Amino acid sequence: TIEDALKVVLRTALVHDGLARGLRESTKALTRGEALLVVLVSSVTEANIIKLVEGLANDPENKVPLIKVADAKQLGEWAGLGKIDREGNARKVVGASVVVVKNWGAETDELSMIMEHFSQQ
Amino acid sequence: RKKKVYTTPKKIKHKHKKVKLAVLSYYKVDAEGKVTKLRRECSNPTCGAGVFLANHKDRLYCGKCHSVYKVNA
Ligand SMILES: [Zn+2]
Repeated sequence: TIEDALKVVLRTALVHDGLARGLRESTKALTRGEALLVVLVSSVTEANIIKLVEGLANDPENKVPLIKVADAKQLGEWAGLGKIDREGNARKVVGASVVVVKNWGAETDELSMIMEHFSQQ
Repeated sequence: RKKKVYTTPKKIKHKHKKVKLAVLSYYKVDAEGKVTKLRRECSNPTCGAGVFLANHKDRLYCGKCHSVYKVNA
């Protein structure tokens, strides 16, 4: 439970339609006040998705949430991309790089837990 | 019935399903600076500076509002 509970803050976020999944979507979404928590890959390739979304979320005003995690293929199952098959093993999905969140669909204590790790260590 | 010769001139031109383009969202990129934006947006009542503008020959689009926003320089 050492900071891999970001799945459950994302999973309750999806049920209240609050993930602007996708490089195009996220970049559009976080170029407004919608940017509420952001999740990034470490690096996929060629370093420029890494440059681009970081510079937009590093604006000179308060809107700087940023969380740095591992490769994208896991991350799509960490978000909602449907591969349930009513819990069956089959992965029919792809992996996203940048998920930006709006409104997080919840009141979770893990939601309480997560920002504090984002704030204090 | 008599016959079906399918007489008419052949105009089978079923279209392109908007060919997948390459890496997009090219706002601008700035070496150690804040990035400005190519392709000017729109002062609308809904669109919250997220929709860009096509740069045509002598006109600027919208895309989601399909209305020209060009003004004289
Ligand atoms: Zn518009």
